[PDB]
Amino acid sequence: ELPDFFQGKHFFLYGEFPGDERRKLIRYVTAFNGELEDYMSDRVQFVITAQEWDPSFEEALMDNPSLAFVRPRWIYSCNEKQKLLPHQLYGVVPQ
Amino acid sequence: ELPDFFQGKHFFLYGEFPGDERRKLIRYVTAFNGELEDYMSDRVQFVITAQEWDPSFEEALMDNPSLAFVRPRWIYSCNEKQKLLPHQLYGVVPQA
Repeated sequence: ELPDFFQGKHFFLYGEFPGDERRKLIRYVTAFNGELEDYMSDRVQFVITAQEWDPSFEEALMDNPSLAFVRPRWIYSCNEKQKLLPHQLYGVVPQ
Repeated sequence: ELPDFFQGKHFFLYGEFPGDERRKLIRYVTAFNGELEDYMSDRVQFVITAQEWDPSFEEALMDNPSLAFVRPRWIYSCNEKQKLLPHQLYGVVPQA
């Protein structure tokens, strides 16, 4: 049956995604009981982005210290393993 | 009085640091009421490293999901600003 290891986690897909990769990311997050937000807020816990570190990311953190910025490969890898993998292995950082 | 914005936070300095950087990192963590762990454990919350991502980091995460891996510049920057800055601004991730 369908796994739900994303349960209780709020996602926000940020920026541009090629093709319909946004559609497939929405599907995997939804399938595993994650919750997608239409707008960025303090209720967001994971920002999924294919773009590199944005000056706005630091602004979002000043109100949401627990916020995590992760690559789309985290969602895929969680699907490959059918298991919640650490977001730290796919994080986005200012370099 | 001494500031204590590192209070309740457990650090672990991983790997080699050049010269005496390890001692000054220990100094700033200790001065601001942080606590160093001599070895990795469930108690560790922040792994400070200047080197590449280690294969052991992943195994530490499977028992400790909240683990954060940060660069030494985070310790300096919090000293420069005299305030706890977000670790995400100096985070470390696997490469290549």
